[PDB]
Parts: sequence; C-alpha cells; structure tokens
Amino acid sequence: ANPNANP
Amino acid sequence: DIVMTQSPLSLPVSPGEPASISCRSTQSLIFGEHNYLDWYLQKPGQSPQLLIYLASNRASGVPDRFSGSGSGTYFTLKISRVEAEDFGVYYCVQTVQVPYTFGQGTKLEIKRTVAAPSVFIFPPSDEQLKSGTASVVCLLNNFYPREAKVQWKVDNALQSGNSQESVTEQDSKDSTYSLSSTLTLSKADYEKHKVYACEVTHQGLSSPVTKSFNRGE
Amino acid sequence: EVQLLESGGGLEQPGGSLRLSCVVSGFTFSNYAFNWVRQAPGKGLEWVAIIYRSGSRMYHADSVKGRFTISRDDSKNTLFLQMNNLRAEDTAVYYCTTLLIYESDVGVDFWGQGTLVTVSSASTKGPSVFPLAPSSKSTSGGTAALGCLVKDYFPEPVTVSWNSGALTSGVHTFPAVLQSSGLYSLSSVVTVPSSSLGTQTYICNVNHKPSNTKVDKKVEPK
Repeated sequence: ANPNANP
Repeated sequence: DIVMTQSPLSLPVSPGEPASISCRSTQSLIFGEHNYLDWYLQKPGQSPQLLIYLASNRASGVPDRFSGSGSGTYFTLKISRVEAEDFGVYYCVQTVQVPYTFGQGTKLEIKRTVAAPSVFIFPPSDEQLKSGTASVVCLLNNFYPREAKVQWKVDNALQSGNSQESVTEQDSKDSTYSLSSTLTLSKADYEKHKVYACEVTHQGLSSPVTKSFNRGE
Repeated sequence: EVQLLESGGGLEQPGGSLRLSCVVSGFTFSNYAFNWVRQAPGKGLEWVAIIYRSGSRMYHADSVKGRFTISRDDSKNTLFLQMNNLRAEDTAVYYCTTLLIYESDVGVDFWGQGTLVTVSSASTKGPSVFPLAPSSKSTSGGTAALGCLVKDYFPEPVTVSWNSGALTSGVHTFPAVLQSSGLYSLSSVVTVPSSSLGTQTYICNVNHKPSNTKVDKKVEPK
C-alpha cells in the first residue's frame, strides 16, 4: 500500500 | 501487475452538463477501511493535481462539482456541472499494491457543434526535392468532432505505412481541432507517379471530399 | 510554502547515464515516502519507483528495474533517481512526488514541476523549412491557407511564428512527430484572406535554439 496513506 | 482501465478515453461535455468517468481495476484495491484509488487532473503544461483521494474523499481546495465513489474494482468520478476550467485529462491511480499503475487517462473535451473540415493539399516543394525526399501534406482545418479518416491514394492506389498524422489540441477560441497528414516518399518514388490525393471522411461532411494534384500541374 | 524542485535532466545518448535530483523545502522530508513518476511526450503517467521514509524499503517498476535506482539523502532533504543504460523510451518528463499523504484525517499531495530527459543517438540539427503553398485555385474560395514544413531537427523544441509573431489568428502549429531517422518533423499552417496576398507577404519564423538557428521562409502560392 501507500506508506504516506498510513494503513 | 494491476491494470487500470478508464472509460471513456475521450469525454466531450458541454459546459453546465454533468460528466462521469469510471476506473476499473483487475484486483481489489481495498486495504483495511480504505480503497487506495486517487483521482488526478492534469492540464496541458502543468503538473497533475489531486482531486479525489481514497476513492470518495474530496481533496482540499477542490470545488463541490467533484465527487468520487466506488469500492473494490469499480470507481467513478463525477462532475455535477462541468465548468470551463475542468477541461483536461483525468487519471486514476491505485496505490494498494506495487507496482503503482495509472489509468490510460480520460480527456474531457469541449462539446461544441459539428464542424466540417476545410481540406487543403500541398505538393512537395522544389527545394525539398533537391534533397531526395518528397513530402505531401493534407490539411484538415477547424473541424469537430475529432474522429476523422484520412486516406492517401497515388494513382488510385491506397497507401499504408508511409504517412503520419498529427492533430492539434482543441482551439481555445472555437474549440475545434485541426489535423495534418504527411506522406513521405523518396524523390525517385515520387516522380514515378502522377496523381496524389488524400480522401477525408468526417461527420460534418455528407460525402467524403477529395483534394488532389498532378505533378507539374 | 512547500516546493519540490527537480533538476539533472537533459539530453543523453542511449546507454548513457543521468542522475535526477529533487530537493524538498518547507517540508519534513525525512518522515515521508517519495516517488518518481514519468510521462512520455503526449503519453500518460507511469509510476517509476518508491522509497519509504525508512530508506530500507524501496521499489522500482518492471520497465526500469535494474537500470534505474531510487535513493535518498535525508541529511540534505533530497531525493535521487540514478538512470543508467538509458533507452530511447525513457524520454519523458520526470516528476518527484509524495503522492497521497493522509494523516490527521486530512488529505494532501505535493508534486514537483518535472524535468525533461531526452534519450536519443541523433546529433543536434537545425531544421529545414520548406514552403507548403496552396494551389491558386484553392485560394478563390475567400480564404486561402499556407504554411511551413519543419523537417529533420533535433532536439525539441522549435518555435514557429508568422510574420515575426504578429499574425496569430488562424495559426495551427502541429505537434512534432519523431521520424524513423530519429529526427522530429512538424508543419505550421495559417489561413489568410486571398485579398491581402498580393498586398502583403507572409513569412514563417522557425527558431531552433539548440542549434542557434533561425530561419524565415516566405510562403506564397503557385
């Protein structure tokens, strides 16, 4: 996933 | 990889009318409680701008005309009433799995009325024939919509593979397109034939139009 | 003000190397992942690589894997893309971008302005300009058109004006097409009323700064 979109 | 399929590829919309763009994935984009799909708008000569993030959340500063929806593999961006500044190419991108992949892009066009092209034919110049090559150009001027068929015929022989087409962006004033098609031949191959014609088929024309010439008048 | 400023692009032959740099200001560089995204001329966006804020996690796209290397120097708040074994299809504008940053329940996203990388084996060449003249019969129907064929130049761009930039109405300068020779080609046409034909004279002004060439080709019928 996108790390800057905190999962 | 994950394949992002956008539809449609071209979207002509009159200002004030709604627009809808879809984005399809070949694999679910869910991770946790979010769908990892973002919507971007890129205007010519500018960097892409975030419109919708995580499928349905409007980015800061984006006007209320923009909204996003969908889940799993099907997502939709909607403009309730398009305005002049929303024209451009829209991209979706998934970030649930690397490699990140973009859609092909959806070009939102200006829906004007139908306009027939003005067709012009240009023989190769005498200067260029002194280099060994001949270029024949066919001009389609100020037409709409974009869909148009240009065919080259040398002595009633349909050409294939030795021509290239190039179309301008929609004109900022009248929202029309213009198209050029260049037939490239050697100087020897050019002088072996006499009649050169480009045949144009377009919606604004009731019947195809042919403009031609003969070598040396 | 956040700013992502790219540099290091330009022209290189196939098999050569370039190193792109993206210096991030007004932004806590060390805390976030960064991406490289490229866009071939007229084509779409293609994701290239990602490096996480840790620095130990990084990924590259299949098309560039083994040739490009993403890296970061947190001490200078700068992102890098080392481009080795360059290929023609690597020609594109390259953007550094964080992509989506989602934290404290708000979504933000920052992009650089992009830097152009052109990969080609051709030598710099100024263009040849050949007139495209109408038939004298094609000018009777009120308006008449004429233009210029800009052939065999490298690299992009060329700029084309009409009468030294005075004439702008009805001018369409077409996107260049990369020929099989590795040289670009375009045409620029302009429709003008057949009346001012004898009265005045229309000239196209082609300018190719990479070759320090300027050409003015008068365009007239028959």
